[PDB]
Amino acid sequence: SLSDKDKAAVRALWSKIGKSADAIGNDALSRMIVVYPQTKTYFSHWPDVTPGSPHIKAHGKKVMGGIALAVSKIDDLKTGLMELSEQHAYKLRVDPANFKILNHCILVVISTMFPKEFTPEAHVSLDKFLSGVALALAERYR
Amino acid sequence: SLSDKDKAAVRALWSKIGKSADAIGNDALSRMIVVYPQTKTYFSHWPDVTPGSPHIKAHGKKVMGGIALAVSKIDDLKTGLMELSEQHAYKLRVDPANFKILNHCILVVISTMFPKEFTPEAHVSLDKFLSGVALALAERYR
Amino acid sequence: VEWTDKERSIISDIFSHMDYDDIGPKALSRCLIVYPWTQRHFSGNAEAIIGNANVAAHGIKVLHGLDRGVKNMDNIAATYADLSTLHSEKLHVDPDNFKLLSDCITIVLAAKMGHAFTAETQGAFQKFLAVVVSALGKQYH
Amino acid sequence: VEWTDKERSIISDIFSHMDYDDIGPKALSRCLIVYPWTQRHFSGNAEAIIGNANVAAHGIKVLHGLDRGVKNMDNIAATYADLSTLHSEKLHVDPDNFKLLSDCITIVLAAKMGHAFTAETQGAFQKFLAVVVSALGKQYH
Ligand code: HEM
Ligand code: HEM
Ligand code: HEM
Ligand code: HEM
Repeated sequence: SLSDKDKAAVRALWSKIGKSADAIGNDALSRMIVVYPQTKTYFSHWPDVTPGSPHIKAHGKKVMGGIALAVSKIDDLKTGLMELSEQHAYKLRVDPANFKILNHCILVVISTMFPKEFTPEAHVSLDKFLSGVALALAERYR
Repeated sequence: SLSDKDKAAVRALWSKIGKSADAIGNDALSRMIVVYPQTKTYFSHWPDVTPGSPHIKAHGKKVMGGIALAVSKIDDLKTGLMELSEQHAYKLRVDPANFKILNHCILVVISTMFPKEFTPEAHVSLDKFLSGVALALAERYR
Repeated sequence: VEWTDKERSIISDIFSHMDYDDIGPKALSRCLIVYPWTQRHFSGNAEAIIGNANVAAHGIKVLHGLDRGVKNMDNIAATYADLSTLHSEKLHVDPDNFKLLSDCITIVLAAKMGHAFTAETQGAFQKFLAVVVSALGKQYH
Repeated sequence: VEWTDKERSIISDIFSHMDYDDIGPKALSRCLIVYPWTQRHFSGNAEAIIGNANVAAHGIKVLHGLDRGVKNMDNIAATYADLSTLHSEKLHVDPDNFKLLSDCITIVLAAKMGHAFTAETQGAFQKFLAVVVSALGKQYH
């Protein structure tokens, strides 16, 4: 569970990197598809699914907007992300094993973009937060 | 998260198998040590750590008593298992990766002992419950 | 893995006494109820799943599929190369699903074998499934 | 794994430009703060961990340890057999810890390389660490 210390660290980090949310998502989504090929299938309806793709870019904004929502709903991830959980479980049928994969790609991207801000202490709290986000997205699965 | 449906299923199953808690723990602990040898080290202070061992038997009662506690605290696993979390994290320094291993061994043992009661529907709710128990035991780790 | 003679004997014994027609459907329906996101593959309730002939057919195929692994325990990764490609390339089965299934196979076997499913038995059986799961999911090693 | 020439070149390039003395200690101290249960091994706060010479020494050893894998990419499991035994038998390191560490190595490298740590780069690097992690943790395959 997220402590007040964890919540404060995540809000402080997001305050610092939030401005680059769109770029973080485009990059995280690009990596996921390339490094974990089992994920490409969920985006095959897009004309182009490569790192350069305009579809990847547009959706990357939506993924980090969901992370921004998670930061605002940090006190109750289950309730805050319930609608996104329903969507991934029922409508998109995204296998839940992939949430932790995208989370790892987001950590990698934040590290490439904000080496100074992404200290080990920022990393531990953000990782506990992303685990909570994955568990919340998994809410409607079973 | 555990739904009212999940809570009711876990209480109904425990009502049925609880009488054999001691035997379930002795058996689950025995299997863990044998099938996942990295776990044996935590019990090396015991004179005998084999399936037949009297130490294994005594501790198996304590492990399933912790599971019985978890069933009584099902509405708030974090608060209910906080002291056991502290103990495993700080005093015993049990690597948290092992909680899911013992959980799997408990499912295996319940299946060998109560094939009739341990239906797929009892299994899904008990598995969500054991995942919650593992997450609660992990509370004090980081 | 370097199999011990005892492991080969255990695995051989388990498979020779298993009723595939019973165990197969049970393991797969159990998998579909415990990790319901796997249901997507067989839609092309619990009661419905358990009696679904399509689910049963593939559950039985899974067990016969494990048998070729049992036949050549030292050539498992090679043996499943094609089936691996089929499930990823053509079926889009998530590689995490093989481990979920498996645990369900082990649990259903444990229920059938009861106390005969000793720790040593569980260890040999799970080790064989692990090797198959690695080949199907195509793990890096 | 069957390495492509491009993968060999990527891994060779990364390792030739990495400063082990800087990356090693960072990766291990990061691992000790993010998964603090790993700290038990180096006690025989965050600020303290980051400057701890014992932590630094082993972090540097880890990177030199990866180098022998880089030297023979087709004999990795054999190469790490002994180190595997040491860490389990003598050090009681939980096998899950190798994967946690790693992710920390990858994250620290990503921070050093910045945008040069492209997706293709991350894929080759993570694939090489996965193979090493399997050999150290002694995974069934
Ligand atoms: C950090 C975890 C994730 C977050 C916060 C997230 C967030 C989002 C958001 C905000 C949307 C738009 C929802 C709407 O239309 O209202 C969405 C759609 C979608 N997500 Fe996720 N998602 C996550 C993980 C995943 C993963 C792991 C995959 C697949 C491997 C995935 C696949 C999809 C797909 C395919 C769509 C629909 C894309 C389209 O048709 O345009 N999501 N997600
Ligand atoms: C289902 C999860 C588990 C439960 C509910 C559980 C429960 C317990 C309980 C009730 C105790 C006695 C605590 C006390 O003295 O107040 C304890 C002690 C201990 N547990 Fe666990 N535990 C779990 C998992 C683990 C795992 C996974 C390991 C190691 C691989 C472990 C290792 C130990 C050891 C070594 C002791 C002390 C034994 C002794 O010195 O007698 N526990 N546990
Ligand atoms: C030990 C694991 C498995 C084995 C040995 C196995 C084996 C097989 C076999 C023998 C076939 C027929 C293949 C062919 O026509 O050439 C098949 C088909 C298929 N498999 Fe699996 N399978 C396994 C796991 C899974 C998992 C976990 C899923 C999905 C959750 C799955 C979904 C499918 C589907 C959709 C088909 C096509 C339908 C059918 O033939 O019944 N399989 N599998
Ligand atoms: C890629 C993974 C790793 C590699 C390549 C690696 C490499 C090494 C090497 C080269 C040594 C000296 C071995 C010898 O004296 O023969 C060593 C020692 C040791 N390792 Fe690791 N290691 C790794 C992961 C870990 C992990 C994750 C832990 C614990 C969390 C750990 C704990 C230890 C300890 C306690 C020592 C003895 C102290 C020391 O020599 O610094 N290692 N390791």
